Amino acid sequence: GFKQDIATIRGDLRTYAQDIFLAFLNKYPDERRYFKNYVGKSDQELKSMAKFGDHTEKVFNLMMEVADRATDCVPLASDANTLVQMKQHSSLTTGNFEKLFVALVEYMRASGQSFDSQSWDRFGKNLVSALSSAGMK
Amino acid sequence: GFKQDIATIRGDLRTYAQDIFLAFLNKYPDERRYFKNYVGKSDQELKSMAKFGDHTEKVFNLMMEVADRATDCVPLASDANTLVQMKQHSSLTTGNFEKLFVALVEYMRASGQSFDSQSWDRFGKNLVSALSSAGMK
Ligand code: HEM
Ligand code: HEM
Ligand SMILES: Oc1c(Br)cc(Br)cc1Br
Ligand SMILES: Oc1c(Br)cc(Br)cc1Br
Repeated sequence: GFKQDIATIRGDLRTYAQDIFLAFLNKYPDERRYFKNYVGKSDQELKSMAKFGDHTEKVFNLMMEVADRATDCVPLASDANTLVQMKQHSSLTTGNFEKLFVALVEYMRASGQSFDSQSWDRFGKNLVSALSSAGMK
Repeated sequence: GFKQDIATIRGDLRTYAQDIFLAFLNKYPDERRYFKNYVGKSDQELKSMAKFGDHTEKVFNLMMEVADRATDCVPLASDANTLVQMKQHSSLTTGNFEKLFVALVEYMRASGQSFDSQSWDRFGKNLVSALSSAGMK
């Protein structure tokens, strides 16, 4: 289930973080505009840039913390607030987060590995509601 | 489902509230010691008391609001805090609530009406967790 999925992802965090992030950018290419230093760079070029592996792992580490602190896929409002008031997220809307979770779920469903993808979808919906409540447009 | 069950209970609140609260007191007769003048009385006696129906309606009125404000059967922390801080609940521990929800779930399973009894069980467990988080012993 969802708790096992957190363990699966954490076990190989750098690989899953990179693969899911690239799945997100591939499905929604116009989203790459928010990551100016990744424009025009192939996947292998990205993975040789220190900040790409660092960014992505840290993003997914925080996502996994928020996921682990949730109850029945309902995140803490305090965690939603952290995400909204990060300077790096200042120009985002809940739609950018909905896109990430659509890509993450699609990726889970397409993988060899046995994810509770319904629960990630629900977590994503609950997180979007909470981001909105914490002031994200 | 859970959401509709809230509407079902609200639609015949004083009847369901008395029936469920009676199921609780009959399953756990020692729980009458937190209340005044309940011992030594049959169900019909209790239901003709001045205060029994009124008190018990007020309990279920609030229980249904807590359930309605929940997401995925997870109550709000502010609702848990209210229940912990109420002067009328100063003698209570989370075990008292656990027992109430066990009886409530067992009433729903036995009833002729189509309740989502698994969701009420989850809600009760999540409420006990939230009461603990809010500092109830
Ligand atoms: C739950 C979802 C997300 C979590 C947990 C999250 C977490 C983070 C974290 C922890 C950082 C800082 C990393 C660092 O400084 O090394 C960050 C940076 C950033 N995030 Fe988010 N993020 C989320 C969703 C998004 C989405 C949906 C977008 C855009 C579509 C976005 C765009 C950015 C950008 C542009 C940066 C700056 C790049 C960097 O220096 O790391 N993030 N994210
Ligand atoms: C979600 C569960 C519960 C809710 C929403 C709740 C709500 C309330 C409310 C609104 C009152 C005020 C009633 C009034 O003054 O008319 C109350 C009183 C009280 N409650 Fe709770 N309650 C809950 C669980 C419990 C449990 C598990 C116990 C004990 C086993 C308990 C014991 C009392 C007592 C002793 C009073 C005052 C005496 C009385 O009303 O007869 N309640 N409850
Ligand atoms: O910050 C994130 C982004 Br941007 C995309 C995906 Br997919 C996951 C996270 Br966390
Ligand atoms: O009002 C309640 C009483 Br009195 C006991 C249990 Br257990 C649960 C509720 Br709600």
